[PDB]
Amino acid sequence: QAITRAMADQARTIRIPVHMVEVINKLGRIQRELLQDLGREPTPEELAKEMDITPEKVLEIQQYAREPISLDQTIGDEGDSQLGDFIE
DNA sequence: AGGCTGGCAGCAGAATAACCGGTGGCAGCAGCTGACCACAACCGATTTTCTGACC
Repeated sequence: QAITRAMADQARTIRIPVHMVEVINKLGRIQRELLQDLGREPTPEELAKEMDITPEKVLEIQQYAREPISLDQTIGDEGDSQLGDFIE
């Protein structure tokens, strides 16, 4: 309990609370188990009717579940420039 | 009897899974307002300046 609770509290930059981390993990497991059986990526309608929620709610959860990229990686593959100098 | 001098050798660094309880936020909305536009009228002189009669 302590390890999983603290991993939810500290694993992310923009902190997501524990209950939304629970529903993100549940949506991930549901999507993986449906993708294995279908042979295809499941639609938001199929995920929403599986998890007993709305497709808008599924889209909001998949919106919240995104990690930031970094400003310091060299997006020029020659290494001369980094990403933080290409932002207006 | 060891020691501290000497190269000698080796190395760091820089550049090019779920429950339960509780508690506070919050948004939605009837329901006092209460200040506020806001038309819309209505008058209070005001000044001009004819209008009308006076002898």
